[PDB]
Amino acid sequence: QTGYKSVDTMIPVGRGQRELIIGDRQTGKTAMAIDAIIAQKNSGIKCVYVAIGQKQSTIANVVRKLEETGAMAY
Amino acid sequence: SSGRIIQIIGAVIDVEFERTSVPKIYDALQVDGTETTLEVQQQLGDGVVRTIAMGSTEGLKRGLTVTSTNAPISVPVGTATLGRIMDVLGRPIDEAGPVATEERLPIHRQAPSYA
Amino acid sequence: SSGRIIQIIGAVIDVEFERTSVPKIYDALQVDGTETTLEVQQQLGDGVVRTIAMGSTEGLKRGLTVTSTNAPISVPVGTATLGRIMDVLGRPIDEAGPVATEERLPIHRQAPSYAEQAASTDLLETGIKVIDLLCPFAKGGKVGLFGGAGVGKTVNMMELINNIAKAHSGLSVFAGVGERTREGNDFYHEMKDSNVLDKVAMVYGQMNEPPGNRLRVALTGLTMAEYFRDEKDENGKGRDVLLFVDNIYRYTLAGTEVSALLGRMPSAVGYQPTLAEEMGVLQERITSTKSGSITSIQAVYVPADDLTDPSPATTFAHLDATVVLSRDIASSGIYPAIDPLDSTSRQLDPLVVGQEHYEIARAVQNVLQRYKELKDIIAILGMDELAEEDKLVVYRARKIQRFFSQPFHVAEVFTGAPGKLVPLKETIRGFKGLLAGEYDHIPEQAFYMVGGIDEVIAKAEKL
Amino acid sequence: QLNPSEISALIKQRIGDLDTSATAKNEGTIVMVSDGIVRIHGLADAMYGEMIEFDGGLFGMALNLEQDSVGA
Amino acid sequence: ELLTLARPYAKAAFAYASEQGATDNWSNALQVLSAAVQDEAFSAYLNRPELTPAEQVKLFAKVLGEDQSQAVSNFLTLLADNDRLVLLPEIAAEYEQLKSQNNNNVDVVIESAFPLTAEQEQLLKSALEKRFNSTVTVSVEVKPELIAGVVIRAGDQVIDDSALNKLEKMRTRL
Ligand SMILES: Nc1ncnc2c1ncn2[C@@H]1O[C@H](COP(=O)(O)OP(=O)(O)OP(=O)(O)O)[C@@H](O)[C@H]1O
Ligand SMILES: [Mg+2]
Repeated sequence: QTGYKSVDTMIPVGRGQRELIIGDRQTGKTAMAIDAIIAQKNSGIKCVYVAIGQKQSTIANVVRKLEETGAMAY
Repeated sequence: SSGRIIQIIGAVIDVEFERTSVPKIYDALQVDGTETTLEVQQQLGDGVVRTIAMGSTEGLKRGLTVTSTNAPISVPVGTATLGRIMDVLGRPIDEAGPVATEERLPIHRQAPSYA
Repeated sequence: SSGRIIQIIGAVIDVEFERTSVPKIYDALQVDGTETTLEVQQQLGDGVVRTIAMGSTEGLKRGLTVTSTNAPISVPVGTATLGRIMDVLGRPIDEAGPVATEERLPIHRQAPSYAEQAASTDLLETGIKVIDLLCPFAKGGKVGLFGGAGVGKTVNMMELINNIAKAHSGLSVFAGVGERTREGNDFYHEMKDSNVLDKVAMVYGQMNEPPGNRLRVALTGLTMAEYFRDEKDENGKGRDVLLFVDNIYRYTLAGTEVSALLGRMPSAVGYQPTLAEEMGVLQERITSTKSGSITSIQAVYVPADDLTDPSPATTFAHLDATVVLSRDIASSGIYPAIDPLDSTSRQLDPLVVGQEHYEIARAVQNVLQRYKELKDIIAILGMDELAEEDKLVVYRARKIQRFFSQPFHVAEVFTGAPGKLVPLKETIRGFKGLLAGEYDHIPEQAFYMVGGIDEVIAKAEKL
Repeated sequence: QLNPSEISALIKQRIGDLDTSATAKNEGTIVMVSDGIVRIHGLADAMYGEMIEFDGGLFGMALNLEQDSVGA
Repeated sequence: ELLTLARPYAKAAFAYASEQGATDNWSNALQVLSAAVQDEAFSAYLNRPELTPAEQVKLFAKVLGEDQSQAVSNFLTLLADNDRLVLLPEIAAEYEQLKSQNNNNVDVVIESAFPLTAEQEQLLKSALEKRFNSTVTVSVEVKPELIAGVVIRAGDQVIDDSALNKLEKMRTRL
C-alpha cells in the first residue's frame, strides 16, 4: 500500500516487486518514497533507506521527520 | 632538501625530489628564485610530483631549485582580516600593510560530521 | 604445459602458455582451482591468450594454473534433456539429478550451406484469428513480438506451444536470455500444470552471470534445436522444431558489453563492429532444410519504442513478421490484445496464400484504417452527421474487433482455458460474409469472445 | 653459454638477497597516488575484491590486477 | 613494433662501435645483458621500485664485470631513463643483423632429418657461395621428424625438399 489513490489503483505494488520511480527534480520522489515507508507502519514488514550524494542536512531532516512519525523504530 | 623543475605546461608543473623526502599531497612550495609558490597535486612517484601554479608562469626554467614548507596553504584569520582586502594567499592588496593577526589556518579540512 | 593467470580485468582474462602448446579459438579452458571455464577469444602471441570466464568471477588468483580441453564447447543433447532445465554448461540446475545421455556435440558449427536450403517456401497456421489472417508464418520462419506489458505474453507463447505440440510431434524449446526470472518461473510452473514438458527443453541466462554466458545460451538452444530436428524418424525426415528467444536484444547486448574491453573499437552507436557478423551467424543457422526445418519465436524489446537505430534494424533484416502488441485493445477487453493494423508479415502474398485470403486481408485493412481516421470527426459531431455511407463500415469494424476476441486454450484460468484453433478456411468464410455484410444486422457483442460464424449465430440466438 | 651466463649471474650477484626473500608477497609497496587511486608494487596474491589494509590502518579495495602493479 | 622501438638504438650503437671497431665487445655485452634480462630473478630484483637509474646501471656494470665501457654506461643510462631495458634482446638481434649485412656475411639456417657430415656442409656453403653471397654462417639442425632432406632459410628465402613436396602433391590431386 502507498496511500496515493492513483498509485494504489492504477499501478499497484506487491511484496517482492522491482517497480521503479522516475522523473525530473524536486518532484516529491523523495516525499513519495517517504510516504510509502510511512504506509507500512502497520504492515509489520521492515523498511530500509539509503541516501546518495546529498547534503547531510537533508538526511537529518528526513530522519527527524521519520521520528516525528516514530517510523524510525522499524 | 630541495627539488627543481622538469617540465612546464600552462599552470601545471613537475618537481623532482629525492626519495628520502617527497612532499605530501598538499603543501606550499617556494620557488627558490623568483616570487612564485606551488601547490602539490599528485604523488607522481619515483621522486616525481605534479603541481599547479599560484602566480605567473614566466621566468621559470627547467631545473630551477624549489623548496617545500611541509605545510599546506595557511592564511591569516580573525578580526584583523575584517575590513581588509587580501589576496588568495591572504596577502594584503588594500595597501593597509600587513595584517596584525598571526593566527593561521589551512585552506583544507574535512566536512562537518553528521552528528 | 598448463597456463596460468597472468592478468584479469573485469570480464577479460589472459593466460600464458608454452609457445609450442597453444590453444585454438573457442575451446574450453579448465581452471585448475575451480569448475570455472574459459573460452578463447583471440591469440596474443608468445603463448598469451585472451578469454572470457564461463561461470563465477570469484576465487581468482594471479598465477593460478589452468588447463585446456583442446576442443570446442560441447554439451549433451538428445531426448534425455526434455523437461529438464540446464545451465549454459548443460548441467542440471533443476536439482532433478544429472542428465542421462552422453551425446555431446559442439556449438560452433557453420551455417547450413546454400545448396541445402529447403527448395520451397512453406506455411504455418495457428488457428488464431489476427495472426493466421494478417500474420502468416512459413515453417522455418522468423517472428518478432514487440512491446506488450499489460498482458501475459508468456501466455501467448504457451498457447502457441500447445498449438504446435498437439499439432505435431515437433517438440519445442526455450532459452533464457536475460530472463526476468519471475516470468520465467511463472512460465515454468504454468507449462508444468499444463503437463507439457516432454516436448520442451530449458536453458536460462538470467541477468546474473558474465556476459559470455548470456551470449552463449543462444548457441546452446540453437544446437539443441538443430540436433533435435536432425533426428530422422522412421521416414528419413525428422520433426520440424520450434524455438523461443527470451530476447534478441539481450543477445546483442551480451556482446555489446565487453566488446571495448576486448580491444574492439566502438561502433556507430558505440556498439561492437562484429554486430552483423554474430547476428548473421545466429540467423543463418535458423532456416528450413531439404530434410526438416527449424523456426523460432523471438520476444522483442524496443528501446523507448524507437526502431531507427542499428539494434532493431539488424534484427528486422532477418525476421518474417512483426507482431506488435497493443495495450489499449487489451483495455478494450480483447484477450489476444494484438494490434490489427501495424503487424505485418512478408508472407502476405497471393501466390503463397491464394488470392481470396489475400484480398480479404486487403479489404479488412482498408475498412479498419478508414474507420480509425473517422474517429475524430465522429467524436466531434456524431454518427448522424456522417453520410449513411460508412455507418455500416463502423458497425463492421466493431464486429471485426469483437470477432478477433479469441478465448485462450491455455491460461488454465482466464475464461476456462477453451481452445479455438479454428480452421483458416472457416475464418475466411466468416470474414468474407462480414465484409459482404451477411451478418451486418447483429450487435457486435454476438461476435465477442468467440470464433466462427456458428458460435456468433448461436450466441446471437441465445440472447 | 646460456647456463654459464646464468651461473655467472649467480656469481657476480650471489642470490640478490633472494630478491628480498621473494619480496614478501604479503607486502604491498605504495607506488602511485592520485585522487584516491592507489598503485601497488608486488602482492601477487590477490582476489578480485580483497580488503586492503595499510600501515595507516585504513582499508582499500582490490579492483585491478595487472602483470606489474595493482589498481586499488 | 617492439623491434620498431629498438631500431634507432641499434643504429646508434652499431655506428659508434663500428667507428671504434669494438663491435665484437658490444655484441658480447649485448648477449650478456640479454641473458641477464631473461632471468626472472634478475629482472624482479631490478624492477624493485626503490632503485634510481644509478642502482640499475651499477648493477648492470657489476653483472657485466670488467667488460663495460663509458659508452656502455651511457647507453645503459639512457635506456634506464626511458625504462626501455625490457626490449634489449631485440636491439641485440638487430645489431647482429647490422654486423652481418655490413660485413656482407649472410647467416643461413639449415634443418635436416638426419645429422650431417662436414663434407656436405662445406658443399652447401660453396653452393650458396654460387648463390653469390660474400660469406655464409651455417647453423645446422637435426629434424628427423621431417621425412628427409634439408630445408634452408635465409630470412624470407626458403628452399624445401622434405614432406612439403608431398603436401603439394595431395593438394594437387584434390
Ligand atoms: N503530495 C504532495 N503534496 C504537497 N506537497 C508535496 C507533495 N509531494 C511533494 N511535495 C513538495 O515538493 C517539494 C520538493 O519535493 P522533493 O524535494 O521531495 O523532491 P525530490 O524527490 O527530493 O527531488 P530532488 O531529489 O531533486 O531533491 C517538497 O518541499 C514537498 O513539500
Ligand atoms: Mg531527493
